[PDB]
Amino acid sequence: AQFQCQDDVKPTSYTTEEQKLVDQFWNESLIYLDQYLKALETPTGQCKDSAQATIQTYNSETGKMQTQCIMKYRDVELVAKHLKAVLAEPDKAKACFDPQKNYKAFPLYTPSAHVQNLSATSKWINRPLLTDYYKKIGGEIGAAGLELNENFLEITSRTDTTLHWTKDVSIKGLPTLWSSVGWIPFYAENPNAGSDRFRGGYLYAEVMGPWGNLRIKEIDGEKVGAEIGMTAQLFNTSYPYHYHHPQEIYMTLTKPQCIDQNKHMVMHWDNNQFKQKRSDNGWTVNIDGSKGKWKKWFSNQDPEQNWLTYFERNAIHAFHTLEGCNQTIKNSGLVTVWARTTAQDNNQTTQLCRPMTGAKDIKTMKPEDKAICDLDDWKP
Ligand SMILES: [Zn+2]
Repeated sequence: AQFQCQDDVKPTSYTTEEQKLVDQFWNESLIYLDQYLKALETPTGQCKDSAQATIQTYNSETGKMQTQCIMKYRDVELVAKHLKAVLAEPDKAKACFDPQKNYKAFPLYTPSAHVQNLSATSKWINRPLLTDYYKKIGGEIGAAGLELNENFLEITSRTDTTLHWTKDVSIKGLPTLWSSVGWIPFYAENPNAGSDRFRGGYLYAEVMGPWGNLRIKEIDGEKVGAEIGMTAQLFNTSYPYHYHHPQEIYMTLTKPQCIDQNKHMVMHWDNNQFKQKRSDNGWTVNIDGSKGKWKKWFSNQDPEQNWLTYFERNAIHAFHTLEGCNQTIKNSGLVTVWARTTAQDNNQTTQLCRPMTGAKDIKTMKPEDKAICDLDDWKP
């Protein structure tokens, strides 16, 4: 196959010892990608040819969860094809690999000096520390950021990888990958993103994709859609209702301490539990989960049974860690393998829904508060 790298991939020269730090990063990236591919293709549940993914947590017609074999989505098949191409010719793919040591597009971080010391690669890359970043921010957002990032290793290690992976893709098994990939406090500065604690308590990182360490534009002329990485969300937070054009895949790593520690919702935008009004080339979706009505909509996440979900375009979703033993645990959260399948078409923006009662209630958003989601049409 012929690989074309993204535009911001600038060939570079490494010293002998530098090249060893890049190679360990690269080898664990390949393991991660290979395990990702096996997780897509290995049959689970009642699916014969690929993994069984949740696609709606509440189907309005059956009143039950709704499911699909994930490789039936053409975009997922293409991700699998391009991962196979990478794994078959890794020296060619490596030309598109960059540790992002001096990456200009925006700041990338390492949680803490403790995480930085898990690998010589991370120490050499020497990203800014999130512990420093949140100490400067201060306030309730900083307090949450410090809690998450000072305990990042313990939170991201509380994972059970033995059921749907054949290798430990967590920070314990791939410490160079997890300590060296660029972590992003994506909501720390977003005044629309719900509570202060959720904002300081959220992180994601990208291994492969238009902003990852592996940045392939095209393989054999096909636009590479795959965007693959990981997320960490601190316990006792609620990720507000949100949606976007690109399809999305989540694989739950966290082993929960109660069945309902980590709840998620995924609902198709035209699900009859919501109210939809056509807007200008879009839809206004009103969500009313008040007075207990939201509970039907949320399902528990765990790394054995309910480990995999697939989000069709503009599907409304939420990640909720307020219930149950979230009022009792510490140094915990929700950690996942995260991916999108169509990162190079349509609008990549993660859209946040807004409270029906206006901006005054952003900081208390949770599944029971009424919300409005302003969806936009996407291109066929
Ligand atoms: Zn999403």
